[PDB]
Amino acid sequence: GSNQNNF
Ligand SMILES: [Zn+2]
Repeated sequence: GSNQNNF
């Protein structure tokens, strides 16, 4: 899967 982190 692809991952995104929006800190
Ligand atoms: Zn993955």
